[PDB]
Amino acid sequence: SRITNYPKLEDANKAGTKEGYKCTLVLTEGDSALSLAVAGLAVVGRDYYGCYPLRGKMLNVREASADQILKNAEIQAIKKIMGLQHRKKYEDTKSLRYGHLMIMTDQDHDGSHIKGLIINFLESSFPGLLDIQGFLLEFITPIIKVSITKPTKNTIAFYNMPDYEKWREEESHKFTWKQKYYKGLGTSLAQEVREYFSNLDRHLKIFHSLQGNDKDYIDLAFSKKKADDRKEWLRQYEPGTVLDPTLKEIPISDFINKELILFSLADNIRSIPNVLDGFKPGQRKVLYGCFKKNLKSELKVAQLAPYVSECTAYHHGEQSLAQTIIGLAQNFVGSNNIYLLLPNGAFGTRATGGKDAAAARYIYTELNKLTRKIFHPADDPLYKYIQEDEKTVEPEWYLPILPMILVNGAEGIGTGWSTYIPPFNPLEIIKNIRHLMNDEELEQMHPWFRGWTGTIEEIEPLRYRMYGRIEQIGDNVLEITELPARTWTSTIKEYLLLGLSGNDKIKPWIKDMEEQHDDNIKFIITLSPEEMAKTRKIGFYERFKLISPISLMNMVAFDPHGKIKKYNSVNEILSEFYYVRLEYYQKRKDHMSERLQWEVEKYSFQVKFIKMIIEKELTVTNKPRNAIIQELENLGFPRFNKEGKPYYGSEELYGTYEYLLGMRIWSLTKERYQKLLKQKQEKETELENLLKLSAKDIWNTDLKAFEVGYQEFLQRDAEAR
DNA sequence: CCTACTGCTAC
DNA sequence: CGCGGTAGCAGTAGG
Ligand SMILES: [Zn+2]
Ligand SMILES: [Zn+2]
Ligand SMILES: [Zn+2]
Ligand SMILES: [Zn+2]
Ligand SMILES: [Zn+2]
Ligand SMILES: [Zn+2]
Ligand SMILES: [Zn+2]
Ligand SMILES: [Zn+2]
Repeated sequence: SRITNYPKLEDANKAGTKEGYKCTLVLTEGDSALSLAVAGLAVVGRDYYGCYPLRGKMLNVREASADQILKNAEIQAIKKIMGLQHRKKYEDTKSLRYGHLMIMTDQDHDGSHIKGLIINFLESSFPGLLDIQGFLLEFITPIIKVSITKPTKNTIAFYNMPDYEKWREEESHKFTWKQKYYKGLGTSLAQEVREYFSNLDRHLKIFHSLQGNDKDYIDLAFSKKKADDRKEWLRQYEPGTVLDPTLKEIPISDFINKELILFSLADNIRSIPNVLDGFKPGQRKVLYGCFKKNLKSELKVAQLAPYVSECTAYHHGEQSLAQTIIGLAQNFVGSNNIYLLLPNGAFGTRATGGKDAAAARYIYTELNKLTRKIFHPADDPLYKYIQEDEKTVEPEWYLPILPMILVNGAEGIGTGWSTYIPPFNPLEIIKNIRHLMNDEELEQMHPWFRGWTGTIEEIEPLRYRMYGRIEQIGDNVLEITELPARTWTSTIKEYLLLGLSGNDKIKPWIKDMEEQHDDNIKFIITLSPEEMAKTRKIGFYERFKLISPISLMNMVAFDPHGKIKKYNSVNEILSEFYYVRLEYYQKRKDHMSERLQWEVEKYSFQVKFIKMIIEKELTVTNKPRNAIIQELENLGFPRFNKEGKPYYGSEELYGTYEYLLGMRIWSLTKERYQKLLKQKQEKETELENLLKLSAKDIWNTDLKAFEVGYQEFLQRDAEAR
């Protein structure tokens, strides 16, 4: 008997047949994975192998209504292809279309989450299913394919971050090599795939049947009731703890604690921002790229996203990066207090919360002139730029002149941990910064939204109410001129439209409604004298959904040391930022002076070089460079490397005399020599002025420069709305 | 009273 | 030119 319902299904020839227990079903992650699976069929035969693609992250069958599960075509597709049912407890795979189930995921963190979801799905749906030894299978592929180029040619395959990281630190320096990041399951070429299958028993591992504490760890990972537990489960995790590679048998208990947990950690990392710059890895990459390129002139989002992705080693779909770019630009009421990128297009409106934005290919963006005032360029050389893909990418964090996290706030959903942080008035933030500066007591801050005209009151510490505005403009006629921030027009629109035409369960309570929105909100509502009184008893704000709460009881973020932390007060966040920022201001000056001193040396020896040649004391014309090099050292000339660091001792380590002989012949002309002297003089002056400033003098300098730019920003923003 | 939903980066 | 599904957490409003 054959299946019909599912076309993409490459059903094994002997599936469901007397050899069902022998057949294996390969569940792929995506069609990129599927392509590989069907390509492997040409090697292992269709008789005992079949494959079916999983569309997306799988449904979590825990805490799901039988209706939701039944509605999920994906889950139903598997039950039908495997010939699976609930009743009783599985004893043998004899009653099934297939006798084995193999999981083919990218082998990335999200791929691990897919596996866990499948496992969770099998363990939950089908009692005794995972009891059967050798039922669940896992196909694995390499994470990093290293290629040794110059020294002794051999390719290495690492199946996890740690293995490759222990090599990268303890072996890599000994070779000239290149690392390719093997994501997809859809890119791998066939020349090295036909080998994957010729010897698959090593690319094949088997999940050990359920043992003690296996079911408990699954529940710990996928039980919608154990959020708090995971938090600790992540705290307990010890770096370096990782599954043995090539072992060929996996206990489920330590597949979760050694592989899946890796995803959870990465999940939080990307979903929850850092306290210092209020950025998530994605956002931080975008700005880094925008810094790398000169984004003073606009380019379309569909082009920026791939660009940023390429130069920051972004390992995830570009689509996810493009949306991030959109989110960073969006300038409607209820979105960023300060948008670091300009919405040069239909970047979405307040109506649907930016969801009505145009495709990335229609819109354009660029750096807000104020962005570089916030993230000062002089700080760039200070940060620690993450090493990834044998190549430097974005920093661990940026250090804004003011807590940006407080300016814009943040929201995210990871594993075990969650976050919310509302926006705050930058003017208040700078005020408290001046207070921290002046050894003064901080003033308490309340949530603030750019261009918003509603009112906010504090109920309890960490709790606020947010009111819109409803006014009676006529007998039986009300007018809504403002909604609670983050309350989109379409939400109230549908609600009003509901009361106007009534509903199956609720009787109509609205006589008429209109929309007259301009650069503001304007709902003109008409009520019968009967409803007017009824609304007075319920409250006009309460019955029109013009009241929304704001909770500061879940302000979570990574601290300066990369450790996830929950903040109990707004000032605590600002305080932790301040001291880290102050430290980097002194650190900024110390770096600038060092750099400036080097430049001065560079300029001075360049002048001496030209000067001597003009006297005719030194001659470069002819004379083997070997002989010229000796002359220079013997005259006291120091070598310079690409960074700009001098060497007086006698390669990047030592430097070269390229800063002299590398100059254009132009530099010998008097007009160039004069320009050179002016430059040297300007650098000496820069060094003198710098040494006359304290870390706070410099910080205060940036702050006032920001205040001036911020004022213009507020104008341009109010102008464009 | 439990449910369902919203938000957001990723699949 | 566009639509849809899923994870994960905290809290709020709906049936
Ligand atoms: Zn994938
Ligand atoms: Zn992937
Ligand atoms: Zn191999
Ligand atoms: Zn065993
Ligand atoms: Zn990631
Ligand atoms: Zn990487
Ligand atoms: Zn610290
Ligand atoms: Zn969609």
